[PDB]
Amino acid sequence: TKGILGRKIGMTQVFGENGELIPVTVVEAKENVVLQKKTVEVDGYNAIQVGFEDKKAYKKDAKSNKYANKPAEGHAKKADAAPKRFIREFRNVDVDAYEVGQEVSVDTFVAGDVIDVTGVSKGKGFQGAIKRHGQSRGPMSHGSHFHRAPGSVGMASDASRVFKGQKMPGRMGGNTVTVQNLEVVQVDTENKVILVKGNVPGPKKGLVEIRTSIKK
Amino acid sequence: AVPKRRTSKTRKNKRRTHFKISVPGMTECPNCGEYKLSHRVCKNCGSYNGEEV
Amino acid sequence: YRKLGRTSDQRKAMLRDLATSLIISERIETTEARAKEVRSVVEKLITLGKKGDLASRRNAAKTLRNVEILNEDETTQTALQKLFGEIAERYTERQGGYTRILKQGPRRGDGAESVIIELV
Amino acid sequence: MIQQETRLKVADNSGAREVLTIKVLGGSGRKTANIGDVIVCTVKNATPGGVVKKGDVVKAVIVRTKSGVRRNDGSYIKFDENACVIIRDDKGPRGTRIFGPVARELREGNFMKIVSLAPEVL
Amino acid sequence: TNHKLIEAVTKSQLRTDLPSFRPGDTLRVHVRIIEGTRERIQVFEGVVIKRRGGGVSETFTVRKISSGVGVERTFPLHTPKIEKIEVKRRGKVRRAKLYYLRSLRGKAARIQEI
RNA sequence: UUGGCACCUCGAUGUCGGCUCAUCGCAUCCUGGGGCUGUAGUCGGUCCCAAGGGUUGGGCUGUUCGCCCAUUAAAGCGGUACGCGAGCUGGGUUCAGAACGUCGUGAGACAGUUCGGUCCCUAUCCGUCGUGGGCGUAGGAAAUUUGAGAGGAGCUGUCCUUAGUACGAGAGGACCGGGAUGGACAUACCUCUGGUGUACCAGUUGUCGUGCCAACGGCAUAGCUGGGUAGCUAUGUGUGGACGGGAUAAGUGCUGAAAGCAUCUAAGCAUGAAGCCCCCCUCAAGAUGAGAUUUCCCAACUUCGGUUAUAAGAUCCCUCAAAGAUGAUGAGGUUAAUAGGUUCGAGGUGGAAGCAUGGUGACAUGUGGAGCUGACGAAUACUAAUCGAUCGAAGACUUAAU
Ligand SMILES: [Mg+2]
Ligand SMILES: [Mg+2]
Ligand SMILES: [Mg+2]
Ligand SMILES: [Mg+2]
Ligand SMILES: [Mg+2]
Ligand SMILES: [Mg+2]
Ligand SMILES: [Mg+2]
Ligand SMILES: [Mg+2]
Ligand SMILES: [Mg+2]
Ligand SMILES: [Mg+2]
Ligand SMILES: [Mg+2]
Ligand SMILES: [Mg+2]
Ligand SMILES: [Mg+2]
Ligand SMILES: [Zn+2]
Repeated sequence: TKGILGRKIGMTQVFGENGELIPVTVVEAKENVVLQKKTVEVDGYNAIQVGFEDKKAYKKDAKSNKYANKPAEGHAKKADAAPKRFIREFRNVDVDAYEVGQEVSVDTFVAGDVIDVTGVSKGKGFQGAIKRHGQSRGPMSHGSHFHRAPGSVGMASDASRVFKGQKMPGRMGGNTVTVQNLEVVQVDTENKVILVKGNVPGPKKGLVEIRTSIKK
Repeated sequence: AVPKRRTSKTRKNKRRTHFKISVPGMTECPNCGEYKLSHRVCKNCGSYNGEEV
Repeated sequence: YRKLGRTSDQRKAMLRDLATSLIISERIETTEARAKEVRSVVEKLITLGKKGDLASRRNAAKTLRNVEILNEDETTQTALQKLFGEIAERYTERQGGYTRILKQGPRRGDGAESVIIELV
Repeated sequence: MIQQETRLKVADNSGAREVLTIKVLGGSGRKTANIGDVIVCTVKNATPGGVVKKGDVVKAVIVRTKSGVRRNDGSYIKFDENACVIIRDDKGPRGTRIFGPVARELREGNFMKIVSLAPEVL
Repeated sequence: TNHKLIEAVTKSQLRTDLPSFRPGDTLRVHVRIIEGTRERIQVFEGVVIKRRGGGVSETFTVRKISSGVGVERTFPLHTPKIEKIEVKRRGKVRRAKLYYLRSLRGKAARIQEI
């Protein structure tokens, strides 16, 4: 079981051995370091905490997340590492295989590895029931005054209320999503890029977490 | 459509908890010492960033 | 880009009027949103002036309004001529940043953020 | 993308000229058919003296579509028209001649006789 | 350019053996076709009606009339499936996309050689 | 269901069907597990367990029904004010017009028919879907988290092989097991195929301007037309319901007496479903039971009660977008690439203007893949993120241990 953190760059295509067009997503997974190792003894569970992407060192009057705060700088320093923008825990990996301050390389994954990619999906803002919940529209003509409305939200005196889980307009997207059983097409060590077959959630520049597929 | 019951003074006033205006984001102008809006030209002396506007 | 609460034709027309006015006066008081849009339009006009070629003059003529500026000498110069003369000459050695916006604060009528946009 | 009520030209000498799609076979709620899919159809226009008559309910295989098909290599083939061939239960054509080009996807479907008869397989 | 990482990873995919062509040109595309076990080259000859995209994602569309039926083949430019491309003729056209040809036939559909 | 009764409602509880959105029961339509069979096999019949998921499109009719066409694994039956009109429709029915048949002397009338015929409402409360602020969580903070709980998902076809084997006179033709590939559905995403693309490029009509020519601008749906970037998108591209574990149902037993036999049950011990609890995905410590880990901050005053601004930190304000109704979130704020500009590209368009040349001319060709170009890549402090201000600890008691 392996895990790495990367940023989504975009999509492209690669030609397979038989000349099949393979839709791919380019992920850059440079600057991964094991910040901390969590153990059952101390934390009650085993995990490695990986910090990805170096951030600038602490300064006195930092006004942004670009510069590490004193708490963050200390945590990273314990691992003898530079402060990191993104930090995530991998429970799947074996703690013994890793040492604190160790670099996690893209070469950990190899071509043909089946992986699960986790990321936050693209935000869509306030969205109606048709787009958010894939509901059918009402008639567009024939006297209709019902087009993009959600429909009846209940029954009558029996229940005299709307049940929890009724599908209504609200904020859509910006949700954690895991796409399972994706494949590593290629690993570029020089550019620190992993090529994942298919597409993964979130905008370009978004954080992606790549893990060995849970289902095998 | 219409209110079934009148709103009590208590309920109305609870609703008005967040109905308020904040103090303007103002700082003392360095040149004249009168308060000015931050990132705005000082109206009193007509100076911004140590230069007359 | 900003819609500025106008339709496409109205938006384009107002931006031409604003750009020409800024070129003539060299400083104008307007709303922040309009100023933020106009800075792009004017600077692209300055770019054309700095190139100075006939094609650039014709490209600038598409945007600039036909107005007459009365000089102290009493000579009359069109906005296009001022752009391709004095304004272009001033900013020859400067690369971008031909305008600045200074916030003035809200106005009484609608609370709109008044700003001054000026060349330099 | 052929659906219910789609009219297709018939690319054969079976005696049917135009058919209308009664059904797309291959599952409940199945909406569309493309090249290689079998459809149930009624004959709307028939050439006189042909074997197949107007108003006959028959089965046909789709040979060309405007939608076209995408191949695994990322290549596409699209046709100017939507065409079908009236077929027997064995998948053999009712008519003796196939008219116009057919997609190679018919070979996958095991419509070998049609593929053989077709002037060009692309 | 495009994102530099995308260009770096897909640079190997690009083919440098391909000839230069424009929409309106007549191309003889030699396509590697597998029928059962057997593999052979089948030539599709037609006018290029469209070229779009960039890098490894670039595609082109060739149009031919077969037995009175228009057929369009869209190909990825850098697909290994194309053995070779030959430019038979260079055509005079006034636009990048020749969609108007789809509704034309015979003399109306003719394109003048450069 | 048709009724009976007349108990809430006549200072109004809108009524058929459809549409939208569902939700529940199981007397189960399909799929899963069984028993018996007048069960050879393949198919069936009947009964038991089982509600996890699934349960199509048309013709006719206002229809509900129902019949029919074509499918499907199946086209389940019921409740929810015959669910749902402050969500929609308004064809039927149930106003005023008119007509037919019929009845009436007549005015008129008819669960007979025919044609036509106004569906209002800015959401207060609960409820529901989203999204913030306060305080708490015995110091003040930054990150990473455990998961009590809760939600989601849960469906199936066909084909190949085992095997023309079992079975069977033949016809026909298994199980069990192993593969492959679909339908429907869900979800993420725009590389591809397409859609849109009102500050992209080009062609073109009428008319009015920039004095005229040339070149341009206004108006005509964006005047119209052909393309089209980013973004947003489906019909496009990936992925999923896998493999399993534990306990069970109807069942099937092993051992076994009461009851010397027998007996699956009483003691004891196994096996056994798409179902149950997990496994998978998502939320989640206001889980007031407020959890854990790592790191940061740690002083003076004092009436000795405690206070104080400051620390770490975080905001105001400002430049913004991957975020967004607003908040919020995230990228930045000069010790700076946050945006604009500028410069260089990608993609798009398709050959600018000017000049020259050929033609009587409309035009053509060359200069020259030209010129132009929103959102995309990179670089560059030229412009703007100024100067500032505000908030924010000093850690209660008891007991035990050390
Ligand atoms: Mg609909
Ligand atoms: Mg409407
Ligand atoms: Mg009584
Ligand atoms: Mg009342
Ligand atoms: Mg039962
Ligand atoms: Mg009802
Ligand atoms: Mg109602
Ligand atoms: Mg009516
Ligand atoms: Mg009556
Ligand atoms: Mg794109
Ligand atoms: Mg005009
Ligand atoms: Mg003219
Ligand atoms: Mg007018
Ligand atoms: Zn001042």
